Amino acid sequence: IFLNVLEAIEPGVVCAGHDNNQPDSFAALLSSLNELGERQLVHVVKWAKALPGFRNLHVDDQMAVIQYSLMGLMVFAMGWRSFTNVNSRMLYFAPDLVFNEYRMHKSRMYSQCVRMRHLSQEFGWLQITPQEFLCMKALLLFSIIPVDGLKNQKFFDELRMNYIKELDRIIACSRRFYQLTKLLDSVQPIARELHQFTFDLLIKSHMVSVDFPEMMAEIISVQVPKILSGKVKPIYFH
Ligand SMILES: C[C@](O)(CS(=O)(=O)c1ccc(F)cc1)C(=O)Nc1ccc(C#N)c(C(F)(F)F)c1
Repeated sequence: IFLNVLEAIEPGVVCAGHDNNQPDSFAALLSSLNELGERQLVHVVKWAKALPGFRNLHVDDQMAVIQYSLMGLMVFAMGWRSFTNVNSRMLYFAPDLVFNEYRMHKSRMYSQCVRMRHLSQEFGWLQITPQEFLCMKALLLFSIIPVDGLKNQKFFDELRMNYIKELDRIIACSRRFYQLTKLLDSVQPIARELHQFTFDLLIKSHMVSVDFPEMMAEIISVQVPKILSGKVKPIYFH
């Protein structure tokens, strides 16, 4: 049942709407990445609310959790797409927004892209199955919270424990659990760098001609600073 549900609600392909015949400039690439974030968020919200037990969370906690984990969720899914499509050769953000070495450099996110390709490669090196991927991604949604707790922290804690149990069931083993939890932890440092980069970019967006959609601009200025200031922190296993 659990896996049936995860497979049924998994989001489909999402395009960035990037004009590929235009020069690879910083402004053009990040305006497209920003738009893609706006588009993937829409799918992530519907995905999360359809997750087993998610609705048990307080309404305000639901939105908060989705916004705090959006970056990591997108990174993880992206690494899996790149692995399954181009075999981690390039970064497959969207069918119409694939990053090669030139784009990695022009986006001024080269170092982060390298780490993301490393993650993508892990899917191959660890021979991660579609089921493991699905369970792990669901767990990622429940991996970052306010140090002072959510409105209803007990429900969240209960749910997170349940999802950890499901990952354990899919594996069933100790070596595998060690490897998968290590992989999940590796997403956070990456998300953090993207969060920092995104924040700085928003602040100076008017000077570098980069456009940010409404919802992304709100999340970057309201939720992301909470993470960068230490009020909201990821839940590491190790
Ligand atoms: C630079 C940026 O455009 C910032 S953003 O999308 O507006 C954003 C704003 C706030 C967040 F919490 C998360 C993401 C970005 O990280 N976009 C983005 C778009 C698509 C994908 C994918 N797939 C990813 C990444 F997760 F893979 F890095 C990142």
